[PDB]
Amino acid sequence: EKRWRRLIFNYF
Repeated sequence: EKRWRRLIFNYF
């Protein structure tokens, strides 16, 4: 994952 979920939440 690599905190990917956070990158998606921040991106949007």
